[PDB]
Amino acid sequence: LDFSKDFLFGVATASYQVEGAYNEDGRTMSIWDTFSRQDGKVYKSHNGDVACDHYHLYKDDVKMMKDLGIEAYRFSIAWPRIFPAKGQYNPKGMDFYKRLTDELLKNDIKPFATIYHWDLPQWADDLGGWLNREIVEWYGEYAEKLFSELGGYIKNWITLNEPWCSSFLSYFIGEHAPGHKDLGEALLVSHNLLLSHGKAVEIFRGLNLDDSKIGITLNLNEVFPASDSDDDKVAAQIADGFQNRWFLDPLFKGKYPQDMVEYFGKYAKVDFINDEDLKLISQKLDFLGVNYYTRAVVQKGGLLDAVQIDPGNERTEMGWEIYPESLYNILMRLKREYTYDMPLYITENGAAFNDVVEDDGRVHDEKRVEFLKQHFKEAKRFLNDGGNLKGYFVWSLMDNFEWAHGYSKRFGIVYVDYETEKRILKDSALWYKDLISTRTI
Ligand code: NA
Ligand code: NA
Ligand code: NA
Repeated sequence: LDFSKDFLFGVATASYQVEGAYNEDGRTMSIWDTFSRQDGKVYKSHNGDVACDHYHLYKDDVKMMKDLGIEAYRFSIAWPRIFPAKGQYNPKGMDFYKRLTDELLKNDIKPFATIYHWDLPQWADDLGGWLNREIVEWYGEYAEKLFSELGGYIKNWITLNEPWCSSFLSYFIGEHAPGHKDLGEALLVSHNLLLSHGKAVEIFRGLNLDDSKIGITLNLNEVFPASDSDDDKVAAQIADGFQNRWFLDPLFKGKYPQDMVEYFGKYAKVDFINDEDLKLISQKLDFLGVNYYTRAVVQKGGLLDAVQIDPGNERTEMGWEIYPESLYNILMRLKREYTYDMPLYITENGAAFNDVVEDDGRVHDEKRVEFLKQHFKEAKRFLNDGGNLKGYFVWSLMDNFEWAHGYSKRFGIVYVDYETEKRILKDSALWYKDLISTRTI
């Protein structure tokens, strides 16, 4: 077999992107409910009030996954369902994740739970959010409650999804909630996110849950200089430090990357760095989840102003270059520089294309079939070169709410007709079903 029977073929979603039921069974608003109601923040003022209605349709969706042969399901847990007010636990919110995970297990699907996938409760943001160091304790209490109530259901835990997005994209670029534009704030948020991750790991190890694993998920790219010039080499180094090393180094080396500490320090405070915090941040993990989509080609441009070059190759509807070799290059880089023999999962990879249901009732998404084929071939090549890849989760199970793009970008292997909430298997889902069945590519 190209992929062993123990290899996990998975799919992934996130709570606010698919669940809907935004005001039901005690759920209160997250920063994204609020953000999507602010004019100009989200495409056509789309929001996740209803999304895919997965909260109500979860049994049908699990049956769909079973019929595809899905072996693992990565989802996130909505903090505002579990603690809809500070210190106020909501058993009805917990009950959803129990019946969801009970359904998954009874259909032979391994649950992978993301504790935080960007839907911070509005009550927490009103108290300062990720800028308030006290969030470390709020997050730890939330995580401990999940570990204690769901530890018999879920054995694979992910603390945070893509902390680069929750920090720089949300507080510096301002495209994501809460939408600040302040480099110093983004840097502090990145530190408090990592410290909160560390607190959850410390709680996790103290519980000593049998056969349970914990990790984190990072979106990673590969940065190419546009030319062999020294200017473009420095630009690539900064861009690589900004996207990848700012998170990889504290997690796996116990130290922020010094070139970036000095670079950022020309523009903002970096005084949050201290030894005690970096010891918590760098606690040993059981696995690393890698979210990979594309590379960047950069030339010198100013503060983080590298011009992004278009190398003229095929792209997705996001404008992201289709460059499968960087999946292998990034996995090898981790093996050789950061994670060594530690298990790796691809916790997201996928693509947005202009999907259309044709008169035959089918979605002939050939470009997504070819995209996934090329990237799974690179995963296979990593394995046959000795990489410790344990699974691969396609983003996404279904079309969903794509953050600032609303519903205009479709990432699913399953098409959702939002008017009816009908699920339509795309050709990529049928291709994936065959890959799982044959384990051959
Ligand atoms: Na939602
Ligand atoms: Na809205
Ligand atoms: Na580790």
